[PDB]
Amino acid sequence: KGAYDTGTYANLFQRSGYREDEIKARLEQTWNDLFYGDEHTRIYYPVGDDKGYMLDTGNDDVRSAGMSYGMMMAVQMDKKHEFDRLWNYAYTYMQHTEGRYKDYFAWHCKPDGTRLSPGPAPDGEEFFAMALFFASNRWGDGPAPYDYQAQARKILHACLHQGEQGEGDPMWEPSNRLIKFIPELPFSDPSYHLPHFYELFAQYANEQDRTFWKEAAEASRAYLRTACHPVTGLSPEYANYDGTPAPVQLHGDFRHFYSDAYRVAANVALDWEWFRKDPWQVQQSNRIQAFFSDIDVSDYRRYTIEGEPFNEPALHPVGLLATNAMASLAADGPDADSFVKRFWNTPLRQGKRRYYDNCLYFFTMLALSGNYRVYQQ
Repeated sequence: KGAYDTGTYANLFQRSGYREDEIKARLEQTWNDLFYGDEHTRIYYPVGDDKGYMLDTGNDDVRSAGMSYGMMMAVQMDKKHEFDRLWNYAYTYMQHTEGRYKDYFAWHCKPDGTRLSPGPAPDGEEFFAMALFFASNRWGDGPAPYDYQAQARKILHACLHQGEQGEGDPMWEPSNRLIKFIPELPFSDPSYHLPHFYELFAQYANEQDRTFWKEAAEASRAYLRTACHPVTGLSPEYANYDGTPAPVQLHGDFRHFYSDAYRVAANVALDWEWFRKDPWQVQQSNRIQAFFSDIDVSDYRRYTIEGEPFNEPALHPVGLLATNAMASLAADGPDADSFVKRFWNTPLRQGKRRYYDNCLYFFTMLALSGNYRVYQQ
């Protein structure tokens, strides 16, 4: 049975031999460096009395995915103040109050809150909704905008019914129950697929949508089986609804294993840890760890999903090690302990490109200490 049914979370740091005190301190020190660390390490920045943002340091903006990432880290760590500062910023500056994107969030803005593009990212919305459901269960609803449950339900309403409310489109294709790359375009991004979160949406969302979310969870597990390479285990950044890599886009070639697709291995690992529903998840985890066992973090590259390496180095190599180590939740092969130990001796990234590395790093630190949990009731 999964951790959702048993209430028991795998502490793989402790299984690998590390002491419970070493682990709780490492995790408290990983939070302290990210939220209150120095200029070269921190990614969280407080604003006024009641707002804060997660800075994408590489791109010098604030992204709906980062905000929603920060809000999940905060509710997992029982840090309501940082959560509420992040949620106020997202609510205040990013959420649309009218138009084709009503109740969606602008995917990026300037740190002062100036929208740079109204284009939303389903990535962000599904994470805002899961963190807000968790905040409600851990802390309980206050006045708007901190009526966490109603905020979560209103986002997931828009995600399924935007088309009916006017000239907009939903973030799930109703025919196949699959999340889209953006509302307007007929393909997907495998790293956006979170069957584990849809399971909990099927419990906590508006009653009329709960049957849909259950089918979406079932549908996303099937999808990831068609999207992930059967030999190497690598997925493309953008894929078609049939799981083949999506055509080259005007903004770039997303058919290869890069930044976006790293989150897949971690997404698969946590669904297995929570729900134990698809045994394929174990072999998928075994495959990606098997693929990367012989490769140094500093030698990580772009790869075709066929394992063909490019000359180009990975932009976020600590992010990729983090997601490979997270796959140890599902993997039971000969490389699982190596990745847990490797991860433990990897510090936080510093510098200009540290944002994505350090987010993925932290979710792995949570999950490998047994601290990425479902908060119920």
